[PDB]
Amino acid sequence: TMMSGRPGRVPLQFLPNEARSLPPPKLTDPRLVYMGFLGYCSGLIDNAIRRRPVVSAGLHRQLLYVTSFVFFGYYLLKRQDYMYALRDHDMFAYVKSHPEDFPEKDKKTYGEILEEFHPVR
Amino acid sequence: PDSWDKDVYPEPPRRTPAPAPQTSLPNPVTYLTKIFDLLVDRPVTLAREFIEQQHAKNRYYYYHREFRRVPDITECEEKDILCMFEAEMQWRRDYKVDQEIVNIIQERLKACQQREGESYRQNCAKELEQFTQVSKAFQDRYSDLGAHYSARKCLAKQKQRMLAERKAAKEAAA
Ligand SMILES: CCCCCCCCCCCCCCCCCC(=O)OC[C@H](COP(=O)([O-])OCC(O)COP(=O)([O-])OC[C@@H](COC(=O)CCCCCCCCCCCCCCCCC)OC(=O)CCCCCCCCCCCCCCCCC)OC(=O)CCCCCCCCCCCCCCCCC
Ligand SMILES: CCCCCCCCCCCCCCCCC[C@@H](O)O[C@H](CO[C@H](O)CCCCCCCCCCCCCCC)COP(=O)(O)OCC[N+](C)(C)C
Repeated sequence: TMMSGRPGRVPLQFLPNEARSLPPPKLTDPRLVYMGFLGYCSGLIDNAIRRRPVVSAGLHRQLLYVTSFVFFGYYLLKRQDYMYALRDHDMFAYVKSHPEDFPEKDKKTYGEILEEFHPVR
Repeated sequence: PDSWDKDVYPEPPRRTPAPAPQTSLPNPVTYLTKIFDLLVDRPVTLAREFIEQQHAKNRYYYYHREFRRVPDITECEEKDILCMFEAEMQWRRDYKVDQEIVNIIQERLKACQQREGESYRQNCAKELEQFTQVSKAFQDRYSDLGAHYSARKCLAKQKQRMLAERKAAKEAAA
């Protein structure tokens, strides 16, 4: 449990108020398009299982499938982006607070660095 | 011809002996040369003149792409991806140019051997020395880098060669 028990975490909160400062996913997100595609595939499989015309029957049902998948995908993407932003923020804060653990290393050029040469023959 | 550079592609001056016939028999080679000039050379020359006249009406130009020098891998810092990319690209371009230089020297050698003919072993010794030097330098540069060659591998090889030379010089001076 890495981020479980993180300070200031409200239980059973899908999206806390601090997530409102992040850019919401665009409606043309490729992930949202893929969620809609999954919904359309679910509708097609439903028609195939119930032995209806796969592409023609139940247009309203297929639309409901697509809409539900897009809705859930949008909220899931928001939560995922919030979690990744939180992880990056915590990592940067820890790096800033522990310089003796994360010291900058002096950079030496390849004219100074000696590398062994292994001929290919 | 002006298509190429005479310095880059030398040709010794051509000495053609003058004809000195000693018989009254007609020369079939001369007769056939005259026939060939009458039947082929004039038509092809007229066709080429027409084509070149057509070309001169739509004369346009193309240029030689120029690349500026960039800092090399010796100046690039460790794991600095942008500088390493620039240096690797420059090194690859230099490698291509060196390959073409070796090709030019080889063409010189082949042409000189063919031109000298039966006396190539003596008269081509000048072009053999240049080819020997160029091949030695090219081998010392890119002899055993491998399929995944890189500027870093070439630099490591040069460092190894320099260290070996320094060790040999120190041993000799000791
Ligand atoms: C379309 C490409 C999709 C690519 C993959 C994507 C993921 C899957 C797609 C989603 C599910 C589709 C529906 C599945 C059931 C289909 C049942 C069927 O018959 O369908 C025929 C159906 C029409 O037939 P029907 O006249 O209504 O009724 C005939 C009866 O169903 C006839 O029934 P029956 O009693 O004759 O059935 C007998 C047949 C029944 O066989 C089936 O039902 C086979 C299909 C179901 C098997 C599983 C499908 C995949 C489910 C997900 C699994 C992973 C997929 C990815 C895997 C990658 C690695 C392989 O059984 C056999 O043949 C048994 C021997 C063969 C078994 C071994 C082979 C199994 C292959 C399994 C994997 C297949 C992957 C691709 C599937 C593509 C299906 C279209 O055609 C379609 O469903 C076509 C696809 C939908 C087209 C939509 C077009 C929309 C308008 C244009 C859009 C243009 C682009 C958008 C942008 C705008 C541009 C302007
Ligand atoms: C103020 C008035 C307005 C309030 C607004 C509502 C506020 C939120 C209310 C939420 C509904 C009431 C609670 C109902 C149950 C809550 C369940 C969920 O919402 O809670 C979150 C949980 O979220 C869900 O778990 C995320 C669901 C994600 C589903 C997909 C998982 C990823 C699958 C990977 C492939 C995905 C493929 C595509 C799938 C569609 C966080 O709970 P948490 O206390 O912290 O859990 C602690 C235990 N842990 C840490 C071990 C987990």
